Amino acid sequence: SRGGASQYRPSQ
Amino acid sequence: RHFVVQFQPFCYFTNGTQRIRYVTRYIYNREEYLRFDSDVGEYRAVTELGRPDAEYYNKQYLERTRAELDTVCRYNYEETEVPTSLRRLEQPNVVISLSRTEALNHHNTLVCSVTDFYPAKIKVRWFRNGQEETVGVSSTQLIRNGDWTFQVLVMLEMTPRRGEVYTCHVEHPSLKSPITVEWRA
Amino acid sequence: IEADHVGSYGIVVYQSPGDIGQYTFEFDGDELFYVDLDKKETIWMLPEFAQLRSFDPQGGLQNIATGKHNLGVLTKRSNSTPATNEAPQATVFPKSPVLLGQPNTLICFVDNIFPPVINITWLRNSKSVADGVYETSFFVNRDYSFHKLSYLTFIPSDDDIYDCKVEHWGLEEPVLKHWEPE
Ligand SMILES: *[C@@H]1O[C@H](CO)[C@@H](O)[C@H](O)[C@H]1NC(C)=O
Ligand SMILES: *[C@@H]1O[C@H](CO)[C@@H](O)[C@H](O)[C@H]1NC(C)=O
Ligand SMILES: *[C@H]1O[C@H](CO)[C@@H](O)[C@H](O)[C@H]1NC(C)=O
Repeated sequence: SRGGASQYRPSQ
Repeated sequence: RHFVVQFQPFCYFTNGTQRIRYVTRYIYNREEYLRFDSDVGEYRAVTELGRPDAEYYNKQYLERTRAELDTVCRYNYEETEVPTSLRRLEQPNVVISLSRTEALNHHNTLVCSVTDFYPAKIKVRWFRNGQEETVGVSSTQLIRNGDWTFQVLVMLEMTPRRGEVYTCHVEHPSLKSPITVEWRA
Repeated sequence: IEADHVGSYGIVVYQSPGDIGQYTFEFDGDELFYVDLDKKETIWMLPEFAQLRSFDPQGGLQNIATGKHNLGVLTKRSNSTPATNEAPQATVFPKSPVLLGQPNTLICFVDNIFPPVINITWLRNSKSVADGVYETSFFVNRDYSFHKLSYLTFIPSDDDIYDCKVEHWGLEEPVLKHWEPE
């Protein structure tokens, strides 16, 4: 049902 | 002056959800520097700007990233695309026109305009009095209208002559039976 | 890279100055939606798709916040290297064959856009047109530049001239791609 996004990961 | 970052995630599908290749790019201005490739199953640096992040991402969320290849990619495909993008059908409109004003032996050019279809898969063929023209045919590359429809123009070099019938033949997944549009001298 | 399909679920672009960000979902090169950051709303290109699927705009805001975080963190790590401007490329063409009196749409394709900030407008008979205009978000390219499209609905007539006006830092003078019913 609910689409999912690809987490944009934060650096240091 | 201006500075930018870009995060471009790609779920590459092949034969349904079989050969799924989940990738994830990290960009600065117009240059990539970090990447998660399902094929390598791990992060790697593409340019200097990435060395400082490598080990960090692998330690912080690799278990989470690999996980998305199924909670994002595979899931979206089988859960959201299947009933939307992969189901969407738009029948092409097929019209024939002549580049120059009609005449009886002057060489002109028939143009078969095939528009507003989706998906991109299409086949267009020209026929003269019933047989496949295999000489002066040419066509534009498939054009993407940016609104979820495509168009393509297929030209035929010719010379109008009475009694002659030219047909533009078109097959598309949206079509139960092919489309044929005739044009006569 | 070859494939039968390609889905980009969560493209983030974050620029400065301006805190200018875009969040989009693409599938096979077409735009599923972009999230309106000011309205906190997922705007679908094909409204009917929203009946069979969804996306919490929260996702966009979060990922954009990361874009904010990574820009700068990356800007310094690069000794503040500025983005080199590119010169856009515009081409105009109609959605379907032109027939006098039959509503149609002019498409202005603008490629090689970098950075992702630009002005695309339409001129009818050399005078400004605001009504019947629509445009897409910035699509990603292979060379990491962008392309975008603007649409003008119009009624074909014998004596009519249209231009697509594009403005970019990359251009010294605003490019005008002119078009008329041939
Ligand atoms: C996958 O799709 C490609 C392109 O349609 C095709 O060549 C191949 O036979 C299909 N099957 C495989 C190998 O997964
Ligand atoms: C973009 O073009 C329009 C066309 O009239 C202009 O009014 C505007 O000032 C330009 N850029 C912006 C939004 O400042
Ligand atoms: C920029 O200068 C800093 C200062 O030492 C250096 O550490 C860094 O590697 C340089 N990066 C680039 C290529 O701008």
